[PDB]
Amino acid sequence: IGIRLTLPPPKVVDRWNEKRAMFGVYDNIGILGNFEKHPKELIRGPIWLRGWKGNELQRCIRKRKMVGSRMFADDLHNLNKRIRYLYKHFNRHGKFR
Amino acid sequence: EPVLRKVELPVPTHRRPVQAWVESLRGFEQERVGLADLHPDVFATAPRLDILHQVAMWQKNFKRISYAKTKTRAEVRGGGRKPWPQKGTGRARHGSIRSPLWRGGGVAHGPRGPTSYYYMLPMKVRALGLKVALTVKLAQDDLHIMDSLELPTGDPQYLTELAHYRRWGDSVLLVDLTHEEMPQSIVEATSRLKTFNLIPAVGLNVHSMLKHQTLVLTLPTVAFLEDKLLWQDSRYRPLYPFSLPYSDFP
Amino acid sequence: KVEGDIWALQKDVEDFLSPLLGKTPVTQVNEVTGTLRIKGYFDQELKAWLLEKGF
Amino acid sequence: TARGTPSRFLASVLHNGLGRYVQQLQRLSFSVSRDGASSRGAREFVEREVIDFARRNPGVVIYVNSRPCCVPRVVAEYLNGAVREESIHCKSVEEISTLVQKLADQS
Amino acid sequence: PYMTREQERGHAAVRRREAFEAIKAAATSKFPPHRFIADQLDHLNVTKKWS
Amino acid sequence: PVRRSEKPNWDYHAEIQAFGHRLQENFSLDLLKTAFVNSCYIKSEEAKRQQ
Amino acid sequence: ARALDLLRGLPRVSLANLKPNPGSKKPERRPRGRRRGRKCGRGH
Amino acid sequence: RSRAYTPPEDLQSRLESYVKEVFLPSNWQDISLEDSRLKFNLLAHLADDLGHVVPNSRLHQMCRVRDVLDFYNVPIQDRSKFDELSASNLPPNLKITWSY
Ligand SMILES: [Mg+2]
Repeated sequence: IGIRLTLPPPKVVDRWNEKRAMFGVYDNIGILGNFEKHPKELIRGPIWLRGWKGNELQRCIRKRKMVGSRMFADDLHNLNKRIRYLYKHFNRHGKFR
Repeated sequence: EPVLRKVELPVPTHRRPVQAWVESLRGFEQERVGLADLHPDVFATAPRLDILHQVAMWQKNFKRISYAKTKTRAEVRGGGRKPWPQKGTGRARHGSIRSPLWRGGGVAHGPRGPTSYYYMLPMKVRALGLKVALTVKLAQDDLHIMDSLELPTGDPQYLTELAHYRRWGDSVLLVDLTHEEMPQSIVEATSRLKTFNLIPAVGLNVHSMLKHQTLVLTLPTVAFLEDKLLWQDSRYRPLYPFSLPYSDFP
Repeated sequence: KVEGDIWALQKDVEDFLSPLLGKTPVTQVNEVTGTLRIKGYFDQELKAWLLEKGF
Repeated sequence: TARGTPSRFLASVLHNGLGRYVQQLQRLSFSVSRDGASSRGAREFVEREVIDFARRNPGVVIYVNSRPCCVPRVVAEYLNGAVREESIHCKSVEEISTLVQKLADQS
Repeated sequence: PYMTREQERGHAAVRRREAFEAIKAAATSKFPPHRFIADQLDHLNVTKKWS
Repeated sequence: PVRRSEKPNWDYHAEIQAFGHRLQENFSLDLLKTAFVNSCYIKSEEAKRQQ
Repeated sequence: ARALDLLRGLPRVSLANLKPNPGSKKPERRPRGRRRGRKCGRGH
Repeated sequence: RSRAYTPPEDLQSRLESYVKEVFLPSNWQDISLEDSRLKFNLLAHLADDLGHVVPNSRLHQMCRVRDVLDFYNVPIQDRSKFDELSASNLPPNLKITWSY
């Protein structure tokens, strides 16, 4: 059917462990540190999208203009494909016109 | 002996001084040694829990950038031709065996792209809310501010037994003036504090401000936070980015 | 940036406004935000009323 | 609907229309957790209404087992030998009193 | 009819003025809500523990 | 079907006072507590004391 | 100033309380259902 | 290691004695708390004799000696709920337990 059969694995999760303990510690970095470095650098994440959060089409546009010459050919053709798709997607057919 | 740590910035006359006891971790059963104050802008502003929830959101969404993706009507493998005879059978024709209507194809409007939600929102307001949460911890019988975060002992059990003896709370976050100048004994004992934590100067922030049951601020560091909130108080129109030199920046 | 028992300031603003337009003041405080707002622009005279209050 | 469900005519415990108001609520067991969110307002009954409840009609079995549990519970049994279980999850203190008295005036 | 055509002309005007005034007084009192802060504090208090 | 003596929230003194109050007719609590006891359970408990 | 003490009249303001201000965001209605949407932004 | 507090009987007299140890003039309750080290010593003696000081969040509202006596005259009854509700002497129709 569509249910489980027994009670599932017991969710051993310590909500108070170290790798979550400092979650945002030293993360008011800018005005609480005499303006040396903004929070706009403290994020450890991909350089395609580290803090210019536009739309989906914008997301891909930034991915291209940042790292396109660093992809295998499948990713380049893929990013080009969806970029063409989205450029057609924005201004063609929708609810508000 | 006594000690009276007033605030350096002149708090206005439209409120009295914001005073409390001054503590220390030196005495294992000897607290309440000295008493001092702070400006109303430091620990006695309006309650303003809404600002605190704003601080909560700007915290919990600050850096997370999820990576979950999918495939579109051209991404997953296969699909260029008409899949089967469109009208010979009684079935349904399609465009592909690789569109999102069949068993294996597309997750049509799923989260495309490793997305991010950074928010460098109003930083002075973030400061005021950080002050607000500090004030909340002040009134909530939680702001036990110590003179200096020295460790009179090396055992973490000394800290645990004092904390149960002080009836501080179930969780503790103690923060100092300088990380290199943080006392070696305090951090060494603190390294096994499985639920308590120690923190440097800039780290006083919102999710941290809810994180423990109570926070233990160092006295000169408390003044440092006051000065920071004071520079947060009445910031003129920025015409240059405040990382470079100014007239009186430090 | 109002502070204190703001409802008294609302009553005072209605009283000053009472001769100003006759109708009762359409005003709302923002108790969490610690503010007072009056429908309509009675601005310069309100600044005068606060100035004559001196504080 | 109705015809898909059974029937049971209007009667009493022991033909008590004559003798006396033989109040038919032998047992009733609310319970709250020491750290329990949903039973918080129900704790209010455990604060206020339960003493008032036994004041109003002491002749019933009032139970607060009050386990460190997940939700409030009402265990009603009576001289009719049946039992009805009443959830009180996320209810109001006024609603707690309403549930209590409505359970009381039943059979 | 119990009276002439011009006989009760205006015979119910003062109450008409009163009714129009009442409609005008009660009608247009739409404006921003007035919000207390203790209500926000109480909604904060809703996660209350026992003793 | 186990007896209600073997479920939660039972107290013999409490149930005895319930036996007093529920009928809205008073009684001597010690006398009634004795009265609810027959002798078969007395024999059963006396035999159970031997094990 | 009754504000701080009135706040002191509750338990510790934990993370379980930071409510968005009433009027933060209008409800994110999925364009469907028995009341809001039957054709979802296009009509018949 | 106990938060339990009871107001003493000689509180006004011991308070006047501690005030004299802190400072002289009439109207003892009208002495304000603008002074710093005097406030420190006064609260120190009051806590040392009493065993119960005001909350540090309550220190800022402490501005005079009358409220200082009053908060020291305020009874603080504290117990667990399984200890407090049970000790309210509820009627025989219920005996609640909190096995936590
Ligand atoms: Mg697939």
